Amino acid sequence: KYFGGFNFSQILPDPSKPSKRSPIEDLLFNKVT
Amino acid sequence: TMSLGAENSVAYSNNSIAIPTNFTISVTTEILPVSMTKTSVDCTMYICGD
Repeated sequence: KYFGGFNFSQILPDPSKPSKRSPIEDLLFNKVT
Repeated sequence: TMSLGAENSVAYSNNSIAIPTNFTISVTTEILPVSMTKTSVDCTMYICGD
């Protein structure tokens, strides 16, 4: 995941979770009820 | 389980470019409504029939 130098780790789906979402999406599914 | 299509793995790299060689002119269609049936009802005959 060396995409030129930009870190897309917060928007790409994290594999270490059962929902296969991104860290930013995790905040969205927890904030909105 | 619903499938979202076949899986594709675009080979990304620092020195990999995909320039197309041929072209395919395609003609699609789109059906958009522009107007509906202009209706008009009579209050007297509908409510009070004869």
